Amino acid sequence: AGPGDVVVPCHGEHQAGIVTPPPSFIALVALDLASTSDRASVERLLRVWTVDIERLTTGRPGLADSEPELALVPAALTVTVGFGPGLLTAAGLRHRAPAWLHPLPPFGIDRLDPAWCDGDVVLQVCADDRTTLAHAVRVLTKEAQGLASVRWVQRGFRRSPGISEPDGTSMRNLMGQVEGTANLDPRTDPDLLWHRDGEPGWLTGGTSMVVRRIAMNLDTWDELSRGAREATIGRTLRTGAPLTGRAEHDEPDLEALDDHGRPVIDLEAHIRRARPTQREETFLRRAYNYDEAPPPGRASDSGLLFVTYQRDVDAQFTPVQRRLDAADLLNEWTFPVGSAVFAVPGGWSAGEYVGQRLLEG
Amino acid sequence: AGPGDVVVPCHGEHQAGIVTPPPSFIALVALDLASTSDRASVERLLRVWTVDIERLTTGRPGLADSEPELALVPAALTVTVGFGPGLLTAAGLRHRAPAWLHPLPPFGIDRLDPAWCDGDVVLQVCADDRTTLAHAVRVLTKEAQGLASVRWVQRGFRRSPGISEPDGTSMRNLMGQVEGTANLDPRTDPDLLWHRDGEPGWLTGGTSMVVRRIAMNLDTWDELSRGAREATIGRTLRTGAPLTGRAEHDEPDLEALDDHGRPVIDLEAHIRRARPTQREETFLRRAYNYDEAPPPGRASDSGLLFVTYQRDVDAQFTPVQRRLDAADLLNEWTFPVGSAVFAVPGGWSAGEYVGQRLLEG
Ligand code: HEM
Ligand code: HEM
Repeated sequence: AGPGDVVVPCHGEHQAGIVTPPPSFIALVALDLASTSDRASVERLLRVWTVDIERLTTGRPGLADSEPELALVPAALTVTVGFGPGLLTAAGLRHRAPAWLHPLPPFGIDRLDPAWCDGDVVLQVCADDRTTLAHAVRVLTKEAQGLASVRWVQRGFRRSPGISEPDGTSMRNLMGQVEGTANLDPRTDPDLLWHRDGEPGWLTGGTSMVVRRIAMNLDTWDELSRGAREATIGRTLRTGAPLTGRAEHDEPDLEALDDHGRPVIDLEAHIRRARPTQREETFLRRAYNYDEAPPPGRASDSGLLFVTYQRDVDAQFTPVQRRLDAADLLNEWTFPVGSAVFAVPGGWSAGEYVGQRLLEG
Repeated sequence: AGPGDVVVPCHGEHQAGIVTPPPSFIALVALDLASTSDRASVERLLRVWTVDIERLTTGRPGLADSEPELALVPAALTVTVGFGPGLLTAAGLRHRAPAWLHPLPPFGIDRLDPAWCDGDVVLQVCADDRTTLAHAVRVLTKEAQGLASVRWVQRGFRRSPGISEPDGTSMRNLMGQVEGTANLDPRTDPDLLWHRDGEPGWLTGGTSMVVRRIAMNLDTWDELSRGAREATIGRTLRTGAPLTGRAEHDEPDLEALDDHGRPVIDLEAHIRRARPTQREETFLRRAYNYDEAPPPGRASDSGLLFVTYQRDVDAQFTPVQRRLDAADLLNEWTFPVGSAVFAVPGGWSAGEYVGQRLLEG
């Protein structure tokens, strides 16, 4: 009857937690395989995780679960499994690596901290309840004991269940902006998200995942007028409308000039520079806010858990990231501190296990 | 109407966020005053914070608030202000310090990390939404820039709004236990929470606040059977009933023996050792779960944000803490890593400011 009772099916053509409507909370858990790891280790790990995913997501305790009462409220729990290149190396499956399974190239804007970078495998754990999420993470982490150890955990949030943004907007970030308006529609453009026919065959129903941890300099952001902040993005903070429109969902008019013949939306405005240049230069953004205990001598450690899904990182994401590196006003108040690329297996049915089509050989 | 629309009044005989039903999220922000601080600094700080509290809690932007749209959803926001000894020192008011305003005495069980200890002032910021909380914390922190800097921030959680525990229980902690059953009732025993007539006069309507950051060794806790975990506390994990009863709210029978003449609830069981020995040896527990990104070698960094409120720390809390130090089975799987004591001013009305009765002189 309430948001705690919601079960999201973990079985299908695709893994859940990608086109699944984003719930309130996320923990991205990157793990590194043990030095002893081989194909058999990786297989066992994926198989024990499959059991725990099928149980936890239906509000049943996991296999390595000593706190069953912490499992009984599923709260729309999803776990999405992604493989880093090191997993394929350790399994002896380099020959099955897609061309795009590698770190993003370096960019001038990068301030990458290796402790927020890479990972042999990732669990994107999402739920509408923080206790449910804490439990799921504890169970999945324990299950991997001796097979993989935690490399990093990035925690993020949106509004709570039953709490919609001011004026029913998509998501508010900690810069105070509306985020998610002009996203990839996987109902119209499924071929730009989902791997179908191509090589390698094990990625059928699967995708690629990018995680950029992008810090917001809120201290310098505070030095900008409202007008300068809106010019930076090309959309208003109140409604989330383009500078040229009245409502959130109005099409930005990138041809529109002011009385002096200057573009209304700046030549270096985020949404101009980030816009698709070709059909394929788009991706499913599925971002979350992060807000940490601040470091010595600062008020805040806030930013964006920028998670994107696309068929091919190199063809779809990287050309956009490369265009923003070259020019984007937003780069003056944001900086990437973490980068990770993962291959996401397709879904599975009762009796299968996640990544099975890969570990066949 | 939804949980986002809820306004908790910040005006009354007492500060809100103490007897206010606990909402989903908490951030305790400890700040340290600058060395150059004086009575005028402290007064200004409390006055600018009073404005921000009155605004943010009613879903209006703060004074130093450049992200107003992040303020529009109050989500039951409360801010509770506590003063550490250093605030009274800095204001030239040591002579107004109650006898109990000092760090707790040291205990054998203490593993206190100075970075989680003390603070000249604390903001307990509570809300049913994490974006609302992140915003409030950002506004209050910015407002103190040049008067006080952040010392630590402890973040915690319960279940999300509209999400109740399995079988309508009080709160589940990350040991999987029911927490909050045998708490101080301030409706029956208000004199054990609230300072009324006594010296010092400025604490009328006020209280004392203890924050213990208590780490859970979940790795060693996992080595215990269900029976051993229940024996440790003296209550069952499923229902939260005493070992001697059937339901959560049954009175524990501490005289009850098994067929072998052993006490049914262990002599060193948490709820036996923690029970009041005298009427005054009780306090309002208002605890939250903490779950951090784990340190390099470990699966989890989980524990309890143990926040308590009482008229007098020395008379009420410390004798209980001292009895648990002497013997408690739970001490084998928990350890305190942070300790802070604060004096909590009484409430205020439209046109007053928090702590005004102190800064009079
Ligand atoms: C802190 C970092 C960032 C912030 C605060 C941010 C914020 C925003 C905002 C406010 C919008 C407009 C609303 C929307 O359509 O979602 C937007 C759009 C977009 N952003 Fe970002 N963004 C950030 C980083 C990135 C990065 C690194 C990329 C890299 C590819 C990216 C790609 C996009 C794209 C493609 C759009 C849609 C543009 C359109 O077609 O109108 N963003 N972002
Ligand atoms: C991680 C640390 C701790 C855990 C997991 C924990 C857990 C619990 C649990 C499960 C209960 C039984 C349910 C209830 O009545 O609340 C309880 C009761 C209690 N705890 Fe703790 N506790 C911890 C630390 C402390 C500390 C440091 C104190 C310090 C004074 C304390 C004081 C109490 C009191 C007074 C009760 C009620 C006892 C009664 O009258 O039946 N606890 N705690």
